[PDB]
Amino acid sequence: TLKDITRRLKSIKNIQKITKSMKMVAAAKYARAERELKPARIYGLGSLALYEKADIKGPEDKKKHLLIGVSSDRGLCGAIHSSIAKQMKSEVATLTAAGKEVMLVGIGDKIRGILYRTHSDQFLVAFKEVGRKPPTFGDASVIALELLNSGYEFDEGSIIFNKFRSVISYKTEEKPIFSLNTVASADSMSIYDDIDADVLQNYQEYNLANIIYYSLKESTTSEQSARMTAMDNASKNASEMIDKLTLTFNRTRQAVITKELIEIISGAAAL
Amino acid sequence: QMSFTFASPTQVFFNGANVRQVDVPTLTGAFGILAAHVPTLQVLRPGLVVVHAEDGTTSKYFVSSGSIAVNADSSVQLLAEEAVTLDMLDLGAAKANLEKAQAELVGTADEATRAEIQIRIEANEALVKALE
Amino acid sequence: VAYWRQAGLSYIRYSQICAKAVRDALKTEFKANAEKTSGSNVKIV
Amino acid sequence: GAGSIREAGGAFGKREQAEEERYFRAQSREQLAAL
Amino acid sequence: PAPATTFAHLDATTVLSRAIAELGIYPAVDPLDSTSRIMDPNIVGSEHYDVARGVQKILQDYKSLQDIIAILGMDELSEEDKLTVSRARKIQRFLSQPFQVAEVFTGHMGKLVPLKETIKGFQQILAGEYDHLPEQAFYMVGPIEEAVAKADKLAEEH
Amino acid sequence: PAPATTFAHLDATTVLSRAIAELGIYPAVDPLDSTSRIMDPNIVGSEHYDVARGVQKILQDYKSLQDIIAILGMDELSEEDKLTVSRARKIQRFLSQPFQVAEVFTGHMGKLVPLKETIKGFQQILAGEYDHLPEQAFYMVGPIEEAVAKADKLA
Amino acid sequence: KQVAGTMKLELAQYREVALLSRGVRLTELLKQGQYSPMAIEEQVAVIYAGVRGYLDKLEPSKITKFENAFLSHVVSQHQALLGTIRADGKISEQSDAKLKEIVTNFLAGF
Amino acid sequence: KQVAGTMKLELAQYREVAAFAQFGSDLDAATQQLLSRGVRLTELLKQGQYSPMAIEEQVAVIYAGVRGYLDKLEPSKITKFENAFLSHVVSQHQALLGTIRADGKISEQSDAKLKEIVTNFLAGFE
Repeated sequence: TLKDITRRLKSIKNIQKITKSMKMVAAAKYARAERELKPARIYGLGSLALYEKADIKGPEDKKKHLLIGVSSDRGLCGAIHSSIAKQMKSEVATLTAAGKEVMLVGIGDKIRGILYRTHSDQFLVAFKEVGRKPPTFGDASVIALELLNSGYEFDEGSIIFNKFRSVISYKTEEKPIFSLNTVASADSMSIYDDIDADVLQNYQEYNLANIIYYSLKESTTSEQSARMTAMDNASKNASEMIDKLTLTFNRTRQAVITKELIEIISGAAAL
Repeated sequence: QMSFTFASPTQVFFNGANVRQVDVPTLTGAFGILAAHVPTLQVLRPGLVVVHAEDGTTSKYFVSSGSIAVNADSSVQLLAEEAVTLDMLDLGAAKANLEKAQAELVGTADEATRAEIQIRIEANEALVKALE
Repeated sequence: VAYWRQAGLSYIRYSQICAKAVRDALKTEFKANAEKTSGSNVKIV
Repeated sequence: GAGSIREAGGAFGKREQAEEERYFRAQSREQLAAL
Repeated sequence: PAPATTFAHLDATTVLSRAIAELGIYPAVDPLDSTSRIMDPNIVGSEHYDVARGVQKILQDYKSLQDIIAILGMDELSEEDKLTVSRARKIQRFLSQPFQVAEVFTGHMGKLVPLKETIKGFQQILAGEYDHLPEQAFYMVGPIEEAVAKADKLAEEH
Repeated sequence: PAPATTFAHLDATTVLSRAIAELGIYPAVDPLDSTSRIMDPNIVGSEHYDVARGVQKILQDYKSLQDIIAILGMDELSEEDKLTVSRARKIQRFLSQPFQVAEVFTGHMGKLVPLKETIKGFQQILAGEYDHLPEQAFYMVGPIEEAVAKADKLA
Repeated sequence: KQVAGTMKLELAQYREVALLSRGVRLTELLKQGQYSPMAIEEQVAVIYAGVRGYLDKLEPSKITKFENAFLSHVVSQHQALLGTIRADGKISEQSDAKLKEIVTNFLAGF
Repeated sequence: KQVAGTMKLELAQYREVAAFAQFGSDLDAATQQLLSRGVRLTELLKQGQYSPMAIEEQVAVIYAGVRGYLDKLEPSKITKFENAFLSHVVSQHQALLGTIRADGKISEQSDAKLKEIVTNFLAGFE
């Protein structure tokens, strides 16, 4: 029917316009995210230089684990939240199969929404309003407080984020999070002078905040790139459907004109 | 020999730079780091960070807190949550906020709230002492 | 062990208070951008 | 062609209506408890 | 050709839309398709004309925002866009009215709302005087007093 | 008018589709346009009836999702929606079959699948017993055992 | 009319967002076999059981079979309540409570 | 000609970038300025029924619109301005109106007089 085809044409044209505008907006936000990712990367990677020079190795036999997953509250990205959820589920499986008591944290509503139906006994806290405004160090500080002011004395942790490689490529990375007992009991830390348990506690708290900040600043850039490419693809597909439906519409309008002519001609020929 | 990385969550001041001495206000005292300084790791308190370049010139910053790591390869990593050059602060606001914090201390009766008031007091005291 | 740790605080809260105090003492030419750049927006569930 | 996505009644108009109804029923529950 | 030829023979055309009847709103009048020849500020007054034009403009803006809602969802609009959508939904509900001849269909009782009561109600919903009341209080009521009363009863029970 | 008038004279209709034929699925039967009057539990058995109705349900759900899948890509669906899409695609493949009259221009030997083996294979696909096999393993096979053999031959 | 006004309202509200579990319950309750026309009293009993909450404790998949069993029970040991609904045309609060307790017991036993 | 060439170019650019509205706050300064100038000019083309304007008053209004003396103003206010300003220029500036109408063009003296009138009115506008 001509009216159905016209309805569908108008609908898909609106969809194409909206996805094009969203691609432009994601490009504008990704520019700023990739600009802010340089000093944030220097900061967050200098925060980890100690554990790479002292070669902290974590415990092999400890019991409790804390698994953080970094995502946002916004969709239309692609395989961002799904990658985080797949890694989190795989790691929870591989840890619980080793007897380790695992507790989950989800930064961003999408990861909690994905994992809350199957992994909800193994859950500690989640965080909301991640993605609208760019992440700040205040966000990492708040997450680190509510991870510290929670009473869950973990033995080891991991944080699963989307490390940004390029405009097209991001890779789901995982970083370790050590406890006071892991960095205090290490034999490679005997060369660090003027150290007691209190300074190590303060240092581990600050480094938790730092690794959360670094993960947020990588994930925001990865997600803005993914959303830009996803909206680009959506606009491409909408244009394809628009072309096919325009062909169908022209066909149908020609057929309708011919049918009306034939009706008029057959009415006139019967007189 | 000293490779010094000084950074804030949003700004990099030094990145592998070759400085010759850095003065830092650690929570267990102030100290000056030169090349081959003994490895240490500390957390900072509010105060001035004076970086000495190989050519005698010094750069003063004010850091609010954060961490400092001197490693065995003479690589120093200073990471401040809020690092600010001294020309961005004013003395009057530091003094006014110090007065307000002292008043709220003499008023408060809790223990953890009083701890927070004391932290703000000592931060503003460091600000006042550092500005002039 | 500092006085605030005896009172139960953490270094994250210590840092927060100290950074907020350093921000409050900024001359207003930098203050707005400083409080925007470092302000927290995440909420807990 | 304003409002033509919802007007076509496709798979995108149904999800638009579902989104509006979800959001505004949540907001109505939030506004009724505070009254 | 028959309705299109009838259109030019009228002075105030009221167009009933099936899409509005499917929303549960009755009467199913299309606010963006009905036209009167006395909708003139030199005939009905500037307040009535301004309220009518503001209602039509907010409904057209709602139509435009529904596409962005369809693609993005309702949780991504500027707070003024959410305010526009909320007021537009409230104006849609409040345009509906229970009829005396529909008591068998609706169940509700009929209402006969004066002109100035209508103008005042819509002027207040446009100004924002009921952004705290839920949208379902304006549905199938008379004047705005009934809307406030229904909101009160809803808050009490729910 | 001619096929529309013929529709009323038939007890069973097999409606072939060009769109399905361009997907490589042969025979090109449209599974949501073909009907029969003995598709009745009291005639074909409750097992047959349930398998057929479940297959048609999952294909209709896939068709409903097709629009969002086309524009917003595969990643903007839920988990149950992705599971429905995967099972529906496996069922689409498994509905195809090599004919013996088509051996000449396809090389694949024809398959004559008994009714019970068909019901069993589709019951198993609907259950999820093959959610781990790729969808290309169900394309142009006979019974479901040939599907698992082709799956083991791909990997 | 008593049961169906509420059922129509809830089915509309479910179509608006397709609560949701009650809506799915009512949808799967509207399904019917072929050549099996139910009596109006049994229809009223089923729609009552579905609209009063006695079906949200069950998964949508099993609803159908419950109905069958339910009907069986009601047409085996409760011909009195069905005859009452049939003669009076309406349900009385007494018979409301009767069918209430019947369906509660059956759901407990189901 | 002088005013409408610029107005047409600016409205064409606004139509090019109009789809980006309702997101324009998250786009570069050029797009936001195109959107703003376009909304101002669009509010300038509204008119009331049975009230046709003289060509010189249209020229004055379009001059105010395209030269940038409305960017700082709010959209919902534009109409009001366009009304008040008009009354103003009809009472206390009939000489410049007569000059523009008799010469058919905005001379450089007339351009400076228009600029002065509009900037002073906008300085004293609410």
